[PDB]
Amino acid sequence: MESEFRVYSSANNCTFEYVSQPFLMDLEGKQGNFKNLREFVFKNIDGYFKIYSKHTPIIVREPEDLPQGFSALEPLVDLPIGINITRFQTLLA
Amino acid sequence: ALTQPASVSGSPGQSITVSCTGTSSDLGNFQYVSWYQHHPGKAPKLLIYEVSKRPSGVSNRFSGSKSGNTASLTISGLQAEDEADYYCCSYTTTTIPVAFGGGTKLTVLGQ
Amino acid sequence: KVSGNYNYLYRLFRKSNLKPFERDISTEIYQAGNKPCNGVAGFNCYFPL
Amino acid sequence: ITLKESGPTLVKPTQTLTLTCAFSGFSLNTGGAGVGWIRQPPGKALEWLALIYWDGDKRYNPSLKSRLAIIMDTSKNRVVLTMTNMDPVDTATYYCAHHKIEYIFDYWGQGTLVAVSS
Ligand SMILES: *[C@@H]1O[C@H](CO)[C@@H](O)[C@H](O)[C@H]1NC(C)=O
Repeated sequence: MESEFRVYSSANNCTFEYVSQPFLMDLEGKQGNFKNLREFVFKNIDGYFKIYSKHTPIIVREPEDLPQGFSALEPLVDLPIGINITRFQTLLA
Repeated sequence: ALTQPASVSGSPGQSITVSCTGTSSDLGNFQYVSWYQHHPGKAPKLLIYEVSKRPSGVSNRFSGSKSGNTASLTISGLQAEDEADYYCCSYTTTTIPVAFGGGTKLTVLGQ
Repeated sequence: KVSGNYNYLYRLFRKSNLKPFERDISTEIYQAGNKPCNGVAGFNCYFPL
Repeated sequence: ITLKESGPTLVKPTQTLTLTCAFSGFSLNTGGAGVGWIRQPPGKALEWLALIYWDGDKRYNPSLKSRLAIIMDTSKNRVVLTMTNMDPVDTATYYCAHHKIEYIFDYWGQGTLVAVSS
């Protein structure tokens, strides 16, 4: 559930809001038989940040053994902030 | 600084012209100089802003022009109540940032 | 402003040049090369805005 | 547009003047406009006293910094000028006006006159 929602405490004013359909995963999960492959390319050029994303649904194999399959990445986010960015990091479980 | 004649007089109807001048070193490039009129016992009102631009509510007989270092105004078609206290106000960069005339008192010869 | 408008600030120097469209919002005391200087202003140290 | 000026008639030589002026109707969403105070005595020409912008900045005439204070309401009702340690040469009439930078004093109030009781 929403365990430790107080990872951000102070806020001043929020400007841009957007709600979209959730990312495609499997229902619930377990330890072992990992299936989803998330892959992102993070790039910065001319003061513009960009996130390219791709999501492979099903993997059924041995542990490790990263595949030789080929796939492209759609342009997900083009982000014109214009600042020096250093500390982008998600949190795992 | 900024200076103007203390008083002026002439025939009623026409033939009047009032001028101001000042030192070019104190005067900051001579922009935004305005011409006002003061009445005894009444509130002063704006007549001319920035030399030769006409605001709303004034008549076409008032005119103003500036040559070299000297600015001036003319009025044609004088009346019996056209006596005034015409002031020139301007910007002076070295001293106090605004300067307000030298005093005028127009009089008529109709009586 | 009639006696001077001091509400607009500009920057005189940095550590180096800057890439296009970038924003240098960070403000700090700037030293000159090799002199140990921090905290306050003084010789070869003044606020860059 | 109306401008209302209020002040005392006669003041003591050791008293402080508290002039008030109220303005009704302006485009406050602007930059560079404000409220100015000017005075003149009879027998001598005009001279400017003070002007306030809408950002709280106060501009007085030089060498008169200490004996001039301004109460700005931040409610678009009235502006108060409090001047301490008055001089009998300052017995004069006072005009509150609107102040842009092209129009040096756009609209002029009626003003109030004050004299010393000494
Ligand atoms: C700013 O950019 C520099 C590279 O020039 C980088 O080392 C640093 O992590 C960035 N972020 C901050 C907060 O300095």
